[PDB]
Amino acid sequence: ARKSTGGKAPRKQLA
Amino acid sequence: LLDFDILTNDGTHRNMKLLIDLKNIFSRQLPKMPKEYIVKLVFDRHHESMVILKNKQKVIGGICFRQYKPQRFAEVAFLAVTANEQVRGYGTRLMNKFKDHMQKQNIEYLLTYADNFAIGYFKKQGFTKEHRMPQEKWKGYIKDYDGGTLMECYIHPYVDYGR
Ligand SMILES: CC(C)(COP(=O)(O)OP(=O)(O)OC[C@H]1O[C@@H](n2cnc3c(N)ncnc32)[C@H](O)[C@@H]1OP(=O)(O)O)[C@@H](O)C(=O)NCCC(=O)NCCS
Repeated sequence: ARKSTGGKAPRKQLA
Repeated sequence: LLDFDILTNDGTHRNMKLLIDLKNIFSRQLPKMPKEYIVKLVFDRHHESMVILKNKQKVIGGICFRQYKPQRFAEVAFLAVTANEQVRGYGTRLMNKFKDHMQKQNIEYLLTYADNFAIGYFKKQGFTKEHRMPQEKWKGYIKDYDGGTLMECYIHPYVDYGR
């Protein structure tokens, strides 16, 4: 990790 | 015409153009993600990206994941299809191709953190909120966030995923 997990963000795909 | 290839970060002009395009699709479709963050994972050594290539040149979508081979599970980092190509069945064909690939890679579980709409989306793709995979297997390898819903998909050794 310096930046690292393998991860998302979709918070309500309705924008 | 449509191809689902595993994009390797091998330092070549060709693949590095495709990875950047995929990365730009990711930040466009995932506004809540710090862009430098997407860059770090997509171009790190531990990650791989399976992309949807229109013809033999244009990226229209893909999935960035990280395999934890010894443990036999993989985490999905990012998934997306470019705007003008959504709602054409590509995203689902991608996931099916991915599962088929992971099955051939001897991966037993797919893990992914989801939020809001994404939970319902992954449920449709076969992921569940309850895990049949023991905690201690991912603990220490995959970060444990309280703010996110961790979902898993069991990849049975001989179920036909993908088509
Ligand atoms: C999630 C995603 C990959 C799906 O790819 P796709 O090519 O559009 O997928 P499909 O066409 O196979 O999806 C089929 C269904 O998803 C729905 N869908 C796809 N894109 C959508 C959008 N932008 N808004 C609302 N619904 C959408 C369709 O209505 C369709 O109907 P159904 O659920 O009854 O079957 C795509 O919407 C995307 O890039 N989203 C933004 C990134 C994101 O949130 N990714 C997941 C978390 S990192």
